[PDB]
This record gives sequence, C-alpha cells and structure tokens, in this order.
Amino acid sequence: NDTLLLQLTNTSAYYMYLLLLLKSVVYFAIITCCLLRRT
Amino acid sequence: VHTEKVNMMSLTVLGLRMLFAKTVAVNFLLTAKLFFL
Amino acid sequence: QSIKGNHLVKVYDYQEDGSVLLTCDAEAKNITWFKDGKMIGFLTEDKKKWNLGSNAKDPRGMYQCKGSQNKSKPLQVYYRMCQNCIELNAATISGFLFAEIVSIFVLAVGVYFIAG
Amino acid sequence: QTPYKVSISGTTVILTCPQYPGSEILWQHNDKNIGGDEDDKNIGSDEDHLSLKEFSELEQSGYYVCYPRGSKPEDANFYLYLRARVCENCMEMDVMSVATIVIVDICITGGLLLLVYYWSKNRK
Amino acid sequence: QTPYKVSISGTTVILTCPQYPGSEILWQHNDKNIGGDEDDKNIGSDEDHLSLKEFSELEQSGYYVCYPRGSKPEDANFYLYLRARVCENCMEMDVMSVATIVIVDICITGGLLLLVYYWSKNR
Amino acid sequence: QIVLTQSPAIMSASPGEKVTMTCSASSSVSYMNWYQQKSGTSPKRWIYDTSKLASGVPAHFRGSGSGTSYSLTISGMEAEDAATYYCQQWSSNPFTFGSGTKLEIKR
Amino acid sequence: QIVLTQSPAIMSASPGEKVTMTCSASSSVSYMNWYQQKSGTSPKRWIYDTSKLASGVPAHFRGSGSGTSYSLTISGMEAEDAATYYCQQWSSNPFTFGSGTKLEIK
Amino acid sequence: FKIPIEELEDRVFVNCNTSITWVEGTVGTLLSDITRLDLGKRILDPRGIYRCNGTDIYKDKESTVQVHYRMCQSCVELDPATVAGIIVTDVIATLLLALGVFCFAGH
Amino acid sequence: PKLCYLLDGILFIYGVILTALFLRVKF
Amino acid sequence: DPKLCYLLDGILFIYGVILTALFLRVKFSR
Amino acid sequence: QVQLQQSGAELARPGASVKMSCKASGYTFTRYTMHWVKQRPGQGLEWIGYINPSRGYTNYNQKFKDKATLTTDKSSSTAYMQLSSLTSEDSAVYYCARYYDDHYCLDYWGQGTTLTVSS
Amino acid sequence: QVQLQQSGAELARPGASVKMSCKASGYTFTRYTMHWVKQRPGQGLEWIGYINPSRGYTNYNQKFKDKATLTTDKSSSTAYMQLSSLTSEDSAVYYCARYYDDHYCLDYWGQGTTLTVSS
Ligand SMILES: *[C@@H]1O[C@H](CO)[C@@H](O[C@@H]2O[C@H](CO)[C@@H](O[C@@H]3O[C@H](CO)[C@@H](O)[C@H](O)[C@@H]3O)[C@H](O)[C@H]2NC(C)=O)[C@H](O)[C@H]1NC(C)=O
Ligand SMILES: *[C@@H]1O[C@H](CO)[C@@H](O[C@@H]2O[C@H](CO)[C@@H](O)[C@H](O)[C@H]2NC(C)=O)[C@H](O)[C@H]1NC(C)=O
Ligand SMILES: CC(C)CCC[C@@H](C)[C@H]1CC[C@H]2[C@@H]3CC=C4C[C@@H](O)CC[C@]4(C)[C@H]3CC[C@]12C
Ligand SMILES: *[C@@H]1O[C@H](CO)[C@@H](O)[C@H](O)[C@H]1NC(C)=O
Repeated sequence: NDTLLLQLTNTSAYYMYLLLLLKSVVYFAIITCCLLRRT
Repeated sequence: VHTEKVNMMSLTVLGLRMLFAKTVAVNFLLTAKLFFL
Repeated sequence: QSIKGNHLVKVYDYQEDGSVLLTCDAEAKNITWFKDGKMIGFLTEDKKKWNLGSNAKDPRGMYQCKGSQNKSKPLQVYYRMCQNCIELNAATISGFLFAEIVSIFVLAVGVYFIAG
Repeated sequence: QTPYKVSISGTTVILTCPQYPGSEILWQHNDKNIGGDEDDKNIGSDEDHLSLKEFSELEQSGYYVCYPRGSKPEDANFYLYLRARVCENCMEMDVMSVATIVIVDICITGGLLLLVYYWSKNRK
Repeated sequence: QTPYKVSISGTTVILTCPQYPGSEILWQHNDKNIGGDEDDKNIGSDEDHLSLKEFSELEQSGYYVCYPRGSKPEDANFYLYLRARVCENCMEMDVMSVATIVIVDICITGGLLLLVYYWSKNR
Repeated sequence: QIVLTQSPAIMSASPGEKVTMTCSASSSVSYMNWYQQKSGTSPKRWIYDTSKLASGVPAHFRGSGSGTSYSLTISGMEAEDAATYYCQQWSSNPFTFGSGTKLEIKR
Repeated sequence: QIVLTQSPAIMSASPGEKVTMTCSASSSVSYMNWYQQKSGTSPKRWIYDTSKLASGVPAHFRGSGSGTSYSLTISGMEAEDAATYYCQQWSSNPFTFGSGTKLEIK
Repeated sequence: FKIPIEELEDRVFVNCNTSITWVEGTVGTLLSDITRLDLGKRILDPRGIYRCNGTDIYKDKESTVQVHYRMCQSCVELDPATVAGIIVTDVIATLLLALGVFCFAGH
Repeated sequence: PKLCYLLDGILFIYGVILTALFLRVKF
Repeated sequence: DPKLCYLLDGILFIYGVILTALFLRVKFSR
Repeated sequence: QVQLQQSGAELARPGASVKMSCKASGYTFTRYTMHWVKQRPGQGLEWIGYINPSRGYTNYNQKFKDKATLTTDKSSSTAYMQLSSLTSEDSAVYYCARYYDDHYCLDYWGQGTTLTVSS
Repeated sequence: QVQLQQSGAELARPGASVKMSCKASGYTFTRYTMHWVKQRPGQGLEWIGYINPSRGYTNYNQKFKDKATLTTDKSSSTAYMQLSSLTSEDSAVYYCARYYDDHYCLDYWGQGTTLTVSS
C-alpha cells in the first residue's frame, strides 16, 4: 500500500520539478538575452 | 518487483531537485550581475 | 482459455518477477507468433513462454500463434499497471497551483527588478 | 474483428464489446457468468457494456468473454486478458498530456514575464 | 573450507569453484549434470567459472555442487544454495552510496568555485 | 436465419430396426437440440447439446453430428418412438426450429 | 599422486577355490575399478564403481572394500580366469592404475 | 548429503536431523531447537556456511551447506538515458554556475 | 512524501530572500 | 530510498543558516 | 421441477386484442428467460420471441415483429403475450418455455393455449 | 556399441617424431572423453593423459609431460597422440579408451598400436 503512494508522490514530484526546471530555463534565457543586449 | 523502479524514480527526483537548486543559483548570480551593471 | 475454441493462446501467469509470459498450446515444437498478422519469430525448446517485455511497459495488443496447420484465434492482451500515474487529490492540485503561482511571482519580481 | 474497448477512469473498468450487433451479449470471467442476474451492484451489464465498479487487481482480473445469448463461450472470436491496477483518480500522463502541459506552462510564463517587463519599462 | 564466490552482474550469475586446482571441474544443479556440454547457450563452464545467463528464480535456482572429473558428486559434502532474484540493470544501491556521491558532488562544485574565484581575483 | 431443413420428412419402419434422422443447416452451427412431440400434446426436451439425454428418455436414443448436418439414431424401435422430432439451434442470432419429421411404426 | 600397489602380485591355484586379491591405496579413495587383461589382448572393463559388474561378466565375481583397501573375490575359480587384473582409481587428480596381479590355473 | 534448507513464510530455516553448528556468515537465531536454527528474513539476504551430521544411515556421512540470498531489497534499475542526461545537465549547470561567478567576480 | 517538498520550497524562498537582504545590506 | 528528502533538506538548511549568521553578523557590525 | 401453467381456450374477433399468460412457479423465475413458440395445426414450430425477466430485454424475429408484445411480472413471476391485428392464420397453439443456459435448450414447456378466431 | 580402430606397427628412429591415432565411431564423440594408456612388454599399465573433445582440455601426469601431446578432431571424431625424443623404453603398446561418467571406468578400448624403435 505504501509503495503505491510512494510511486504516485514520486511521479508528481518528478513532473512538478520538470515544469519548474523549464520555467527556470526560460527565465535564464530571458535574463542572458537582456544581459547580452547591453554588450 | 515493486521497490525496483520506485528507487530509481526517487534517485532521479533527487537529481532533479539538485539540478533545480543549481539552476536557481545560476539565475540569482546572473540577475545580481545584471543589477550591478 | 477455450477448449476446442481454436484459441490456443494463453498467458502463462502474472509477473512474479516484473515480466509477463505467453504460452501457445500447439503440439509442434516450433511455433510462429503473430501480432496483427505480422510474423515475430519462431521459438526454441528450452523455453515455451515467449514474453512481451515487462508488465510495467504496458504490453497490449492482439497475439496469436501458428503451430502446425492453421493460425489460431487472437488474444487481446490489455495491461496497465498504473505506471505513469499522478494522484489527482485536492492536496496535489493545491500544491501544484501554489508552486506555480510562487514560481511565477518570483520570476516576475526578477524581471521587474532588472529594469535599468 | 473489432477489439474490446476498455475504459478506466477510477475504480471502474468499463469493458465494451463492439461485435455481435442486435443481440443480447453475455460476459464471462474465468468460466463464471458475471454481470447477469446477481445481487451485486458493482458488476453491471447493459447494451454490450460491462461496468466493474471498485475494480480489484487480485480477484477481478483474468480472462473476459463476450458471447451472444445461446452461443457457447468457446465460439467467441477472441478473449481478453485484463490486468490493470486501478485507483481513485489516478491519472495517466501520456505523451500528449505532458506535451500540452509543458507548452502551455512555458507560453503562460513567457507571456506574463514579457508583460511585466514591458510594464516596468513603460512605468519609468 | 573456502566457500563459493557468487558474482551477479546484470542477468548473469558467475559461480567459482575453489579447492580444486589443476583438474577440470564439473557442476551439478539438483542432481543434473550441467556445464560445458555445449547444449545450451546460457550455461557455460569456464576453467573454474559457471556462467548462468538469463538467471531464473524458479527454473534455474536451487542446490549446486562442484566436483573434479572422476570424483563422485555424492562424495562432495559442500553444497551451495543459490536462491537469488535477478533483474536487468539491477544495481545494489543504498543510502550510504548516494550520500557519498552527493557529498563528493558538492565538494567538487565548491572546489571548482574556489578555483575560479582565485583565478578571477588575480587576473 | 439459418434455415434448418430435415430431409426425411415421412418415415415408416418396423419395430427393432435402426432408423436415423438428419437435420441439415444452411451454416455451420455449434450444436443441435432435438425435441419430441406426439399428436395432441406439448413438445418436450429430448436431446440437448447434441449429445446428452433428458430425464425419462430411454437409453437407446443416440444422436450426434457436427458441421452442417446432424444425425439422430434409434438403437431399436419400440411402440413409443411414433412421434414428431424437431431440430433447433440458437448458435446464430435468432432461434430456429426444424421442418419436422413424422416417424410412424410399420406393421 | 596416490600410488596403487597390489601386494598379492603372484597368484596360482586350482579351479574352484576362493581367490581374494587386494589393492592398497596411499590415501582414502572414493571407489575402485578392476580391469581384466589376458596375454596378447586388450584390457576390458570388469568391475566399475567397486560393486557393479559389466555386461558379460559372470555373476560369481564380487568386488568390495573401502577406506584405503579394496578386494576382489572369485566365488569359485574356473579354467578361464587366468588373466591379469588391474585396480584403478580417479578420485584424486591422476588416473592411477594398479601394479597388477597375475592369476594362473594349476 | 544435501542439507534441507526449508523456506517458510518470509523466512529461511536450516534443517538437519541433529545439532547444527555455525561455521561462517550469518550467525542466525535459535527459535526452538538446534534442529531448526533460523537465520532471519529472506529479504535480509541471509548468507552463511553451516555444518551438521546426518541420520542413522548418514552417521559417518556428514555434510555442510552454504546459503546465499541475493534478494533485491533496495535495487535501482539504472536507465541508459536517464542517468546520462542527469549527469550531462549537471555538468552543464555547474559550468554555467562557474561562468556566472566568474562574470560576477572578474566583471 | 510532500513534507520534503514543502520544506525545501520554504527553504528556497528563505534562502533567496535572505541573500537579497544580504546583497542589499552589503551594497 | 525516501531519506534523500532529508539529505537535500539538510543541505539547504546548512546553506540558509550560514547565510543567516553571515548577514546578521554583517548588519550588527560596522 | 419447473411446471408452467397456461390458460384454456380464448375467444376473439378478427382485429381485436388478446393477452395470454404463462404462469411459472417452483424456481427462481428472475434467473431464467422465457421463449414463446407458435404451432399451427398442420405445420411445425416457429419461434416468436423471448424476454429476460431481469430487466425486460425483448427479442423477436422479422415475421412476428409489430405483432406480438411480451411483458413479464415479478409479483406473480409470470409472463404475458399480447397479440393484435389478427387474421385467419393467427389461429394456432402458443407455448411458453424456459431456457436453460447450461443445456442450451428449452427444458420445460407449458400445455399451450388454443386460439380460435373467426367472424 | 563403441568400436575404436587403431593403426598397426609404426616404425621410427631414436629422437624422431611419431603421431598415432585412435578412430572413434558409433556414438556422440563430443560428449565423452578419451584416455590413453601405455603398456610396456613385461610391465603393467600407465596412464598417459586424456583430452575432452568439446574444447580440448588436456591432462597428463608428470612422467609423461613434455613428451606426448594429445589432439582431437571432430571432422573424423578421432584422437591423435604425437610423441618425440624417443628412446629404448618408449617401445610399448598404446591403447585408447572411452570414459563413462555414469560408470566411472574405461568401458571400451582399442586394439592398440605396437611402437618399435631402434637404431
Ligand atoms: C532425517 O530423518 C528423516 C526421518 O528419519 C529421514 O526421512 C526418511 O529417510 C529415509 C532414508 O532411508 C527414507 O527411507 C527411504 O524411503 C524411500 C521411499 O519409501 C525408499 O525408496 C528408500 O529406499 C528409503 O527406505 C524415508 O522415506 C524418509 N521419511 C520421510 C517421511 O521422508 C530423512 O531422510 C533424514 N534426513 C537426512 C538428511 O538424513
Ligand atoms: C558428528 O557428531 C559427532 C558429535 O561429537 C562428531 O563426531 C565425533 O564424535 C565423537 C563421539 O563419538 C567425538 O569424540 C569426536 O570428537 C567427534 N568428532 C569431531 C571432529 O568433533 C562430529 O560433530 C560429527 N561428525 C562429523 C562432522 O564428521
Ligand atoms: C530564480 C530566482 C532566484 C530569480 C528571481 C530574481 C529575484 C528573486 C532576485 C534574484 C537577484 C535578486 C536581487 C539581487 C541583487 C539585489 C541588490 C540588493 O541591493 C537588493 C536585492 C537585489 C535587487 C536581488 C533581488 C532579487 C532578486 C531580483
Ligand atoms: C523448428 O524446426 C527447426 C528445424 O528442424 C528446428 O530448429 C526446431 O525443431 C524447431 N524450432 C525452431 C526454433 O526452429
């Protein structure tokens, strides 16, 4: 029973952290573009 | 049979969390450099 | 699981290790497996439990065997052991929305403070 | 001919037998007539449908037959080996779902960030 | 007496037979003479090894004995009970290993940061 | 709509001989049942599943068959076999009976 | 390197007595086999596993023994038993043979 | 002889017709008597060598046994693409972090 | 376990806020 | 292995407490 | 075991409405179905249709459609057959039978009702 | 069953190289091993060595080491033993035998080859 809940929580955390990593990559691209604009 | 892939999933989740921490640090440093310019 | 029904295709058992196995009741030694009418290969005698992979990979489809004289009846296999599953509880949705709003607000503050 | 149509949302497996039109079809689970006249509201049969509510992986998983009334179960076109782990609202994240979630997330994030950037640039 | 040395690397089990140098060895699994008969592609008898590929818990498990050629297997009073679960790409990982790897990752990261800081402060 | 045609419509023979009855089907059915009905009464189950006997039928009744034509043999006729026999199958969608064979005892 | 010497080397007696040949080993062997060879012919399997007889050997032969000492008894000697018998063991590494005893009729 | 190692539920029992002397490996726990000296759970991976005598017909014939249980208590199915991508992206992230700290320090 | 994620999220927020405050005080 | 949770949590907690001590000592000094 | 009771001789007119019954007792009526057979004097048997006493699933063929309506009642565990728009060839004998799933046949029948129609 | 054929009288010189053969037929030659025995006129038997026809595992003793080499061939299912650096005491009879694992003995032999060496 605990294995099912562990797998469910692990999959949810995996997907959520993938989304957060995508958002952070988009923010990093915008920031580095704004930085290279001034150079 | 059950605890075989759950362990790999936990390992990759920890890897993604460490990767996210490093990415947060990188974005903070870049923004701090941009404000000091 | 049909006697005289020309089925001749039965699943051996469930995983017990993490993988499913098939079984054809053809009296011949070699058997010609078939999936939607396409040949997959013969089978040796050291093992009469031709597999389809792991049960976590969700094996599904029509499977039949041609042992000696004529192609048997198919066997629609359906496997979904909730491999990629996320629980849609109130706590999960609440945490997802909370993390999304927090990340958006932090990124917005970041892109607002860099004006200049 | 036409394969079965298994539909699982949560703790309810709805099997569908598209073949045998214009007849009363009956189901059979491991040489046992299910969904017929039994005092059990979990298993139901209506218009070539088999609604198994509160699906169990141990006792309610095996071979399922669908044969019209008056015919022997060994005369069906094929069988169905159903092995599924069900939940209460366990979703299924396939490729299209994660793809669309990712694309809408990145588009919303980019749009909101660009909006905030333009607003902060135009306010000063 | 020196015991056996089971080596499980993937879906292959390697069994070594000590206390019998020079003369060739012969394996027997549940009173069934197996080994270098060249009848199966998985089971293979090396100079002192026994490679069981695609191991099984119910079909290819149980008692194992090793005897030199010419000695009766009933004389050998040393048997091995091999009852092992095997799986593809199955590594034996624990909490200490991942703790050590994350600690060394943090250490290498800090070292690289300190090195690049000392290199950027001077130049 | 598998029409069941019984060719031997009118049968007359002496008691003690081996008489057989054929029921031909337009398509291959899975089984065949045989019902017996006398003059002025209701039919009754005589043979079901093409190989089994009912309760009260003597043991000399023996029919079998497969494919598209089924047979019913009599291992010795008595003063009771004078009746009408109908072959029936529900392997297809609708229920279908036979044309009926009239078996009378000669003398 | 277990040396299999046969102390009763020379044998000569009349047909019908009790013949008992011994084979001694330096170490404890698991079993012992006996081969028979006549003059000018090839040896042949006579007794294997120290208790079983081959196909064609009469039933009056009987081999036994254990530990480091094995023996072969001829329950009634005939006129054709005049041959040379060798005791062999492979429990150790080498396939050591016996010194061989000579049996002749009188 | 072959020492019968009886495997009950979630456990492994070493069974001999007499006292069982431990030699090496798992020490084991004595449940009731030396006849059924226990070793623990099969998931704990019981590994060890033990001796014991035989019976009335195996008085001189003694034997030892060595158990080895490779049960996957905590095993990790490594993927040929998951760990590789994780390591690649971690190296990329640490290189980007180094570049950022250099641009922040030296510029 | 969502407790780990809640704790690391509040730790991320706390660390970001405190580093911002430290850069403000230093500069 | 559900104990990696506390491992990363402790890493972040050590980082946060180090930063807290540093910021507080810098603000209270000078 | 199963004994089915049917009514006697029922009198009607060409074009009227008749409603005959089959009375079942001695078994679990809700678990087995009921088929209806027609036999004209001088001909064989013809299947009319069947009904499931569980939910009322009806089945007929193309010859008896729009002619006969089958109903079932659990308060008496009985079946009813209603006919309308009668003619000469409707005067026949109607039997009701129970179907056995494990035997794939009509194991028990009824004595039948004789329908006589005339002007 | 097993009949093994050996060559006749082979002539050599002191110090030359001889190569005798044992010809096996009538059974699964790759599944059973082949042992070689030497018998000098006036002495007993001496084991030379054996070879496994599966992969070629050879075994000899210290007295016959560096003197005789054993090879096996599956194209003819035969064995070959080559000797070199001969002397007086080498002139003897050489037999080949099949080993039975279930019987732990040399069940079948060959007629032997008489090796005569002289100056
Ligand atoms: C431990 O002790 C038990 C009980 O003394 C042994 O079980 C018994 O062992 C004897 C061995 O002679 C078995 O007798 C054999 O029976 C078979 C079949 O009838 C027969 O073909 C043989 O010739 C022999 O007489 C006996 O059946 C067996 N009893 C049971 C209930 O299994 C056991 O073998 C001992 N274990 C060890 C490792 O010594
Ligand atoms: C069998 O059990 C007995 C129990 O002691 C041991 O064998 C010998 O038994 C005699 C008693 O008659 C003792 O004096 C010896 O000391 C025992 N031998 C040893 C080596 O201790 C022994 O434990 C068992 N025999 C084996 C394992 O061969
Ligand atoms: C993923 C996260 C780290 C990116 C979001 C950016 C926000 C949270 C952070 C990143 C860099 C930060 C700023 C870095 C430097 C300074 C100068 C200091 O005198 C005041 C705070 C200030 C102005 C930071 C404010 C926040 C701030 C904009
Ligand atoms: C099928 O026949 C071939 C040819 O004899 C042989 O390999 C074997 O008997 C059967 N099996 C396979 C796998 O080929």
